[PDB]
Amino acid sequence: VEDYEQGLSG
Amino acid sequence: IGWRREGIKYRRNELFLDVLESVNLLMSPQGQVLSAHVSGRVVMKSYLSGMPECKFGMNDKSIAIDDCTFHQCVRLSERSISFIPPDGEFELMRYRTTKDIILPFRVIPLVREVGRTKLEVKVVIKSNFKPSLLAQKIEVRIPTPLNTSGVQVICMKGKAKYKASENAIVWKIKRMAGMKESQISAEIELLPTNDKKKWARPPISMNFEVPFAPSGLKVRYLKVFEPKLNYSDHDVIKWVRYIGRSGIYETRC
Repeated sequence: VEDYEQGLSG
Repeated sequence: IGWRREGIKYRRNELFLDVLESVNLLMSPQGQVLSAHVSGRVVMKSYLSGMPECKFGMNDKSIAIDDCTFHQCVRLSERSISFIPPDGEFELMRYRTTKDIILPFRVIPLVREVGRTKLEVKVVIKSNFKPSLLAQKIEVRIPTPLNTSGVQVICMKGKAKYKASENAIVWKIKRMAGMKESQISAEIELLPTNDKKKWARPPISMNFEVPFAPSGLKVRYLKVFEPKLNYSDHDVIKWVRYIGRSGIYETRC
């Protein structure tokens, strides 16, 4: 629940 | 710009965005939502070279924000958001939401009286979100009456204890995936009691964390432009995480 995801989507 | 100095340089131009929402619910015994809101903030951690001009975009069309203050550095008006951020960690915006909230869990309580001596309780929880996402740190808290001699519980997932000092059964589950069901049963053994006063039944409440904004908010882009220096948007390494946690999240029965 607190992992960074790379890049932004939509 | 008194919030950001001028000689700032980093080999690795990188930013981190946190969307931190707390989701609040009061639900009737027969499933009507009595009250629901989300409070949120976006925190930004930026290690960006120069004095960059970022544009923050999200799906505010596709969700409905009922108000929100911004950080000093925000340039006020899709009327999207503009700023030169402070270096390091700061709060970009703070917001509230009431419409169209994803209620990540549904609590379904069932209660049966057995003469004067026992309560039979069953409590079912349903996760309402993509199967690929796990909720974690789940507690369901079930209040028991003051005249409780003792409690037996069964549950397949998690651990549950009767906590007599707090008059609650507490059930904890480390993780749980979207679109599932779990249940707990309890036999609550009653002492005799002043017949007159009825049990003033506090709600069942929950704690959880989920990896999405329950408001439905998503970050679409954060664009970096610093036009003196010889990095551009696509050199910046960009990260988001969402942390949606329960606030007051109660289901009556």
